[PDB]
Amino acid sequence: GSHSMRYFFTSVSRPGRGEPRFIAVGYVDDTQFVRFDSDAASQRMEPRAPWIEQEGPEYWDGETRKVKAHSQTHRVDLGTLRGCYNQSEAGSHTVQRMYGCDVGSDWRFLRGYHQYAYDGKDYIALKEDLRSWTAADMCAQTTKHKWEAAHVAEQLRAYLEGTCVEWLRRYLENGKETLQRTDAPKTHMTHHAVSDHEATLRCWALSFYPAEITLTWQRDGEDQTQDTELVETRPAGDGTFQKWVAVVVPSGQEQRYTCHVQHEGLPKPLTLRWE
Amino acid sequence: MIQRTPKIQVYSRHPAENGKSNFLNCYVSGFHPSDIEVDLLKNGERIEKVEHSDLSFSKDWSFYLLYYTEFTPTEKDEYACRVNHVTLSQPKIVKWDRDM
Ligand code: NA
Repeated sequence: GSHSMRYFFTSVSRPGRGEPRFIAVGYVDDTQFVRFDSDAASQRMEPRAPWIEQEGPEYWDGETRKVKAHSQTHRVDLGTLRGCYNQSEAGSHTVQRMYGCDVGSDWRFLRGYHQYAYDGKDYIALKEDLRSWTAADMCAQTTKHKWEAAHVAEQLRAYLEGTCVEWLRRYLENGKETLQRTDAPKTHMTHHAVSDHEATLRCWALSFYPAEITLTWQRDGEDQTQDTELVETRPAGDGTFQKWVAVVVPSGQEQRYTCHVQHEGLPKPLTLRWE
Repeated sequence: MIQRTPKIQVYSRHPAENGKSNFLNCYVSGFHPSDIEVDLLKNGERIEKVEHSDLSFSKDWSFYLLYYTEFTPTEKDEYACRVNHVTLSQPKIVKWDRDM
């Protein structure tokens, strides 16, 4: 099927408490494979998946040089941004950057992403065409003028259509036991009496990969999304995912309630019943 | 400034069996800014060996971290996760409930 590679950078000012923090991580699909932490002793991009460990010293040297250079530009961006928003020198601020590529089933380029947030809000993003910029606020519009004049988007497009996809393809083959795998969810439902008069019904999906899943409850065939507590899909720690959905129902109506599961490892959507 | 409250889940990797070594997870997601304190607790005391994932974030820019450690569920030991963040007036303690 389709695959993706994404890099995530987080840059945080801490005035009076040293230079900004810079953390970088790399993912293929829902599997992390690299990190860099500017506060860590090693000062190296480090492996975080067994299949990247085999990369030679030119790779680790190259990636360390590149991520450090990114940390330095982000350091200076925190200044630009503070100045533009007229913010105090004392406060902590956060820049975030995400970028990467999607390929289809044929492993060919499908889409690219290159986007930035400041203090948890969109700042500037490269559009799907990889030529033009979305910039909401005035500060980001200033950035866009500078990046349009400097032809910044053409350099980013080259990485995203070429290099990003080349490396993704390599990783899919080297990490094929991990990344070309589907672990179908093991499903069940639990019941727990909250009192004499109502019960918590919880529908579980466990030990699945990839993370994408849908879990819904129906009452006599009506979706109960408004009344459902859906937790965020969460890591088991072993490279699989977990999720649950819960409804509180009147004691005795359990058989009116069905759970519905869709995951790529299922041949068909599954229905669990109190049956 | 934007602030978003951490969503806290405390859970085991595997279905718990008393006396059988397992992995305790505290997964905190949906939060902003990135500074956060997460501790796994046994009978109210911080577990010193705890590891965490590298800081990452979702499409909506909110952060997520996994804190984890080996543990052995028992009848009488009480496990929990304590989280503190700018959005919280005092640390929040979520008790591990194996019967969910
Ligand atoms: Na707080």
